[PDB]
Amino acid sequence: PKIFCKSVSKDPDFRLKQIDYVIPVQQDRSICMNNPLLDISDGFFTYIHYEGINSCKKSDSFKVLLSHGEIVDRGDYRPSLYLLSSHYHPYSMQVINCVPVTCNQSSFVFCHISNNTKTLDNSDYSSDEYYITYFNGIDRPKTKKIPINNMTADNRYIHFTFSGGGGVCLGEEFIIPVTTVINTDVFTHDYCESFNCSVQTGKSLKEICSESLRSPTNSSRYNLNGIMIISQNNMTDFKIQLNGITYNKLSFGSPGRLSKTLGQVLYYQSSMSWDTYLKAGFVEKWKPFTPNWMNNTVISRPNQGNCPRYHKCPEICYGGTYNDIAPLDLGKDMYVSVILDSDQLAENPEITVFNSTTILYKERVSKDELNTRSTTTSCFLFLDEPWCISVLETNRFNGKSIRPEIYSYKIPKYC
Amino acid sequence: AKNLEPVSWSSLNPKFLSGKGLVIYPKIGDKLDIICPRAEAGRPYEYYKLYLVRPEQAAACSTVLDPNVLVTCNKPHQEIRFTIKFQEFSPNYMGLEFKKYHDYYITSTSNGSLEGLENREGGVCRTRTMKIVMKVGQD
Ligand SMILES: *[C@@H]1O[C@H](CO)[C@@H](O[C@@H]2O[C@H](CO)[C@@H](O[C@@H]3O[C@H](CO)[C@@H](O)[C@H](O)[C@@H]3O)[C@H](O)[C@H]2NC(C)=O)[C@H](O)[C@H]1NC(C)=O
Ligand SMILES: *[C@@H]1O[C@H](CO)[C@@H](O[C@@H]2O[C@H](CO)[C@@H](O)[C@H](O)[C@H]2NC(C)=O)[C@H](O)[C@H]1NC(C)=O
Ligand SMILES: *[C@H]1O[C@H](CO)[C@@H](O[C@@H]2O[C@H](CO)[C@@H](O)[C@H](O)[C@H]2NC(C)=O)[C@H](O)[C@H]1NC(C)=O
Ligand SMILES: *[C@@H]1O[C@H](CO)[C@@H](O)[C@H](O)[C@H]1NC(C)=O
Ligand SMILES: *[C@@H]1O[C@H](CO)[C@@H](O)[C@H](O)[C@H]1NC(C)=O
Ligand SMILES: *[C@H]1O[C@H](CO)[C@@H](O)[C@H](O)[C@H]1NC(C)=O
Repeated sequence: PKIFCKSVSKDPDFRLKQIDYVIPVQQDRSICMNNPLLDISDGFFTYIHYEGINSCKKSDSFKVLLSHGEIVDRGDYRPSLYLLSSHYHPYSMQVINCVPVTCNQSSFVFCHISNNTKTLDNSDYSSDEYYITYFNGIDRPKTKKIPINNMTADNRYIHFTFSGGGGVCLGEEFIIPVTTVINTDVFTHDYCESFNCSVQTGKSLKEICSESLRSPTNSSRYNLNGIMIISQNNMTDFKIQLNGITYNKLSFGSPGRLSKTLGQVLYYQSSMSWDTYLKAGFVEKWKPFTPNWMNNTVISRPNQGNCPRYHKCPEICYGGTYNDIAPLDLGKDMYVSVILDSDQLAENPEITVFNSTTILYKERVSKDELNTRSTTTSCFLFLDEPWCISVLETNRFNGKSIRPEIYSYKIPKYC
Repeated sequence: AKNLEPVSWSSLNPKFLSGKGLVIYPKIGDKLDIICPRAEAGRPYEYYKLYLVRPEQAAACSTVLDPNVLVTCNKPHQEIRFTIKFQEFSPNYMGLEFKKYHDYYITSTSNGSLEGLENREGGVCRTRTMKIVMKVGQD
């Protein structure tokens, strides 16, 4: 591990610079550019975002943009983004959800496409379509249909969607964050049942914990997170597994991501239910999919209602924001995330560097009030130094000209 | 930039007018607080589930069709609250956007009792007409 600040610090120097030249700007200021996604691997990057007219829901978005590019040194003494390719998704009006993964210097985008916007409530996954869209700097995009009919599930799932901030490529196989649906309650919650806490009167703990994985719209359905493994040869042969996440510390199905970092694979899952502290950990066993969950007493997220920041006590509730994280040093157990410092409101991004116990240092991204929802953060070694790029889903000018922002910053060498 | 008067949610609250309900004209970038008061001495606790509904559902007083449930006051002993900033980009599960010149509706179909916490049809909406309408950016 190289030399950078691994302990508490006041007023640090992140060398924060914003990158405004990668994401398109739109002539129409009624268009809303939302739910940005970025996955950076091997010096190349894949960015994805959803533009839709007068609404920032992903389902409503009427075209969704895919772009591939490269990390390149300008003599600038900092890493910079170079944009190689931009296309719009063929089926974008029918896109429910997408996840990026950057592999062997090319961009892939895995997608869940449906004629029905509510398809995760009424329908089942044989009624919808699943695609890989992949391209590069020189060549033209090619979007293949994934043969879900030959797929081996580790349980009986009636539906699934690609959901999250990025996938991974290990060898000849892809691994993508998915959220899945099953209509019968097959799940065991020990961790949740462990809590001695105030509860809704007239309802048991085991009852509450079990009623918590149920979808907020169709109460007859359980959303449980998982992964999809696609083995492929030249996009002709396919072998597709759908595995669920380990039952150890379950939480209501939410978007989350996989990333290769420091020779590990880190899993993150947005905390959208009663447990509001950071849910993440490295993957210690693939079958079943088993992240070793961090016990993190400090990093949290806002939500309105009965499950706001720093709330860790069972209840059935839904909401919160995705602010994902990336590992700095294993040895000191350190991570960065652009997290929202608010209790309920979604706002005030702060680059925060923390360990499992305490926050090492932080810096607010904007001095003025700033509206932010999703935050993805990726890190890499540049000129033998730790450097980060974060994409923030932002509403900067009061509801018009919505557009995500990109920042790059360096982890301080001196405390 | 103003913090509006916190709106207590109880059968006991007068700010709710029988015909109109509770109306306010908030400006974008304004905070507002909705509270579930805890059981006061000599009074019974009131249990509720506050939904977000379209106008058609506010007139009919039915929350059955689509469920955006904000707060549910199922704890009598600790008061829980709900904070609203009128920007877009709330951390809401169903997604919630606050835009200029739009009308927004919050209301409950619950009994006011533990047994009737989950009632989707009618409820306090009909009787005391406990509901909140928000016309953002109107005078
Ligand atoms: C999480 O990260 C924090 C980083 O600050 C760790 O807390 C710190 O732990 C070190 C030792 O590991 C403490 O150093 C000590 O300083 C005291 C003087 O106050 C001295 O008497 C000792 O001999 C030692 O040198 C440091 O004080 C402490 N920080 C605070 C604010 O108390 C923490 O250990 C990390 N936890 C995990 C689980 O990684
Ligand atoms: C809630 O989910 C249930 C369970 O998947 C849905 O019920 C199924 O609907 C399909 C067709 O839509 C039928 O062929 C099955 O027989 C149903 N199964 C059961 C167990 O009911 C239901 O459609 C969903 N309801 C809503 C309102 O979304
Ligand atoms: C509110 O309505 C609910 C349901 O409509 C009532 O609960 C039922 O009440 C009927 C008669 O009033 C009983 O026969 C049922 O056994 C009750 N069911 C349950 C699950 O309790 C409830 O009592 C009503 N309460 C108030 C205060 O209006
Ligand atoms: C690049 O990705 C492909 C998957 O399309 C994989 O089969 C191949 O092994 C990768 N290259 C290397 C050097 O691992
Ligand atoms: C969290 O605690 C459990 C047991 O307390 C342990 O198995 C797990 O490894 C811990 N997390 C980390 C990151 O060590
Ligand atoms: C709806 O989508 C399906 C594939 O998901 C397709 O086969 C069908 O033709 C579409 N119908 C339309 C676009 O009317």
